[PDB]
Amino acid sequence: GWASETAALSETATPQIDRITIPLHELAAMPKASQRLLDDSAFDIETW
Amino acid sequence: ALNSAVAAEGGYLVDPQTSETIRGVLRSTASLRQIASVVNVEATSFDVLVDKTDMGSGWASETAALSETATPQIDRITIPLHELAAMPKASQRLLDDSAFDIETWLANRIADKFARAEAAAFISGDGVDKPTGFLTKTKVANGAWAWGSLGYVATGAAGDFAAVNASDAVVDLVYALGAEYRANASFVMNSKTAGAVRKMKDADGRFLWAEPARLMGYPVLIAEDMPDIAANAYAIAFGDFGNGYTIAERPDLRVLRDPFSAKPHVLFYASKRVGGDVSDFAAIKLLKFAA
Amino acid sequence: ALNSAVAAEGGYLVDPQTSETIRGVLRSTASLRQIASVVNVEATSFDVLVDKTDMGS
Repeated sequence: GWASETAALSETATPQIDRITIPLHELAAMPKASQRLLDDSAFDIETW
Repeated sequence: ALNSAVAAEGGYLVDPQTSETIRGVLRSTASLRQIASVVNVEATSFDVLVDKTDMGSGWASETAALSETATPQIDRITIPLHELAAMPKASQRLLDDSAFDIETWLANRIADKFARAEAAAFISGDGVDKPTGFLTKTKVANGAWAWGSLGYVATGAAGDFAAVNASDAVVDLVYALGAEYRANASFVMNSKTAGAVRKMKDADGRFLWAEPARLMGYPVLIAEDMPDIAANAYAIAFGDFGNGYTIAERPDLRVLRDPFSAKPHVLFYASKRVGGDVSDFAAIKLLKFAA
Repeated sequence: ALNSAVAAEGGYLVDPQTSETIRGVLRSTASLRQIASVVNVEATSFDVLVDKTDMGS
């Protein structure tokens, strides 16, 4: 603030630091493919 | 564009020209420093060494077996060299926007106050944290004069000078001082004592005493810190302060500006340190008004 | 030597600056001279000779 010609000029204020956390979770998927329908199938399911 | 008197019709184009230097009341400077013994000393104290006595001469015979003669005993006097400090507070917004030189004026106005505050200590100051003036030196009647004391001559009447033979207490004070100290000696009075001296007039109304304002031919230092003519006061002193009084000082003024204590101000802290008391007690006589 | 706020203190010796040149409100300079015909005439008056009509054929 404007100090003015005469004043004590006390301590004003300081930005209060706040911390935001990005917990970094994981994204998972487990397609359960049978073994039969994996080698007797003409389509490559393991790459599909 | 018209007359410079009325404001709107061209009166705003004037700008009063201010002073060159910021003047001030010209206060007393007769400080006894210019007549006493000022010695630069960068220490905690000054220790003078005097010879309170003298030797003995023989006038030896042709066959006399010369004996040992006297030898002057020696006195040491310690000038404590106290300090004098003043701390004026000037705003920082002022110092910036103040076309004069406020710092140089503050140091020049302080050095005027110090040269004036130490003039009181050299005359009537006591011993605590300040030089002892020659008035606090156990004044003893003259004739019964010892070394550790200042002599004085009495006037007669208590309130003022003698009732009948006035102006004899002044002349015998002169000739009670020693022909070698009177060579360069001077009275010390205040403004209202030197006035009461000039008002002294003979039996016909004419002044009996005939810019430096000397008295009986000897100079007069018009102090402002000696006592005036009271019931039992020492209003007039006279002596060779060139040898009687010694001043010890550091010939500078240490100013420490402090922008930190008072934050929007600067708070100049200046302090020179000076001390001094009488070193030759035989060289200062006094005029007590008691009896 | 105190603050420059009250008069009988540092407040007397401040002396504001004064805007080295005196300015004024700005007025338009378009004067019809940059379209009209300006003729330097050192006389009591100027005449012009025109042809209010034309010839015949």
